[PDB]
Amino acid sequence: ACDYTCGSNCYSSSDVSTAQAAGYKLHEDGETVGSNSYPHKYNNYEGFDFSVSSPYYEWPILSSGDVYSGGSPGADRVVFNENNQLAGVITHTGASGNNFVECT
Ligand SMILES: Nc1nc2c(ncn2[C@@H]2O[C@H](CO)[C@@H](OP(=O)(O)O)[C@H]2O)c(=O)[nH]1
Ligand SMILES: [Ca+2]
Repeated sequence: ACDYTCGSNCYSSSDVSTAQAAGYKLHEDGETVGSNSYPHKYNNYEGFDFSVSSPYYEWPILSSGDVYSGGSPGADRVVFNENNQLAGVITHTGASGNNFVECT
């Protein structure tokens, strides 16, 4: 079973932790990867009711199992905060335009 289901993509908790660790490391060092500069601030315009405090940062999680290193980020993201606490896993899949919906 999937711990997180983003459209057709299936992720386990270990998939999420691995992605999160990479994005947080880059955040701590003040560095970014990709043309869209990840990780970067996630404003939560959608208004998700996260259990942890802001600010939030988004980082791509890939269905390939690889850690993001540039190029197309796909539709899925892991959102973490300043304390490296997982806020949630979100996706563009099943959402209008560039909006997000939570992965179930
Ligand atoms: N939909 C949405 N996009 C956000 C939010 N905060 C920041 N963004 C950025 O706006 C764009 C929406 O897809 C993305 O930028 P990017 O294209 O540079 O990756 C995304 O990172 C937010 O709360 N909601
Ligand atoms: Ca996996």
